[PDB]
Amino acid sequence: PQITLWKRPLVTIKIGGQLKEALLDTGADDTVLEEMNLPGRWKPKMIGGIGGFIKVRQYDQILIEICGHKAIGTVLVGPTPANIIGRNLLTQIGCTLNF
Amino acid sequence: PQITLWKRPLVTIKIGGQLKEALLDTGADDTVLEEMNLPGRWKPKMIGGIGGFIKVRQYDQILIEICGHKAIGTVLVGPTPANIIGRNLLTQIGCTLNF
Repeated sequence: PQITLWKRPLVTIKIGGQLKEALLDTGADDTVLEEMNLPGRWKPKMIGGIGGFIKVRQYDQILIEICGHKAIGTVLVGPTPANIIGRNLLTQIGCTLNF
Repeated sequence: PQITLWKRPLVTIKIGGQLKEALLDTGADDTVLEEMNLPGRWKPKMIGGIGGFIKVRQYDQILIEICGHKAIGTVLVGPTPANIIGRNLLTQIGCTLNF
């Protein structure tokens, strides 16, 4: 639905059968989740931002329910402080910015 | 107005009399701009994210026009890869998320 931004935009997500809290982030190209165990094969790949680069594992065709809406895409797993839902997934659930 | 997220949400901003490109980021609590010169006094303060922490300078009561909408608030200046418009300012222009 609609979400103001006075507080961190946190939502409930279901992935790999577990429930977690994730941040809807328009400033992230990709989706990166904390340490957890996922399906098939993966590859290295690195992501950057404020400070330095961190190593992540890339998983494709991963199902994920955000705030109750179905979606399938690429998910990254590495040493991140928080769960980040990027634009790759924010598009599937038709998430847009408005002002 | 409305903005999809298939591409990085970039907008035109006017601050300190100069024109710059900035990213509207719902995943950022604060607003951090690249190296530039601003008004009054400032203080250290540090911000974190993916990788490591970076040093920034804090400036308050700074005017800033985003996509053409007026706003005044705190702006950070440091070694950042991009210009980031955080929730402190995204609220003033009434920016919300929708899906």
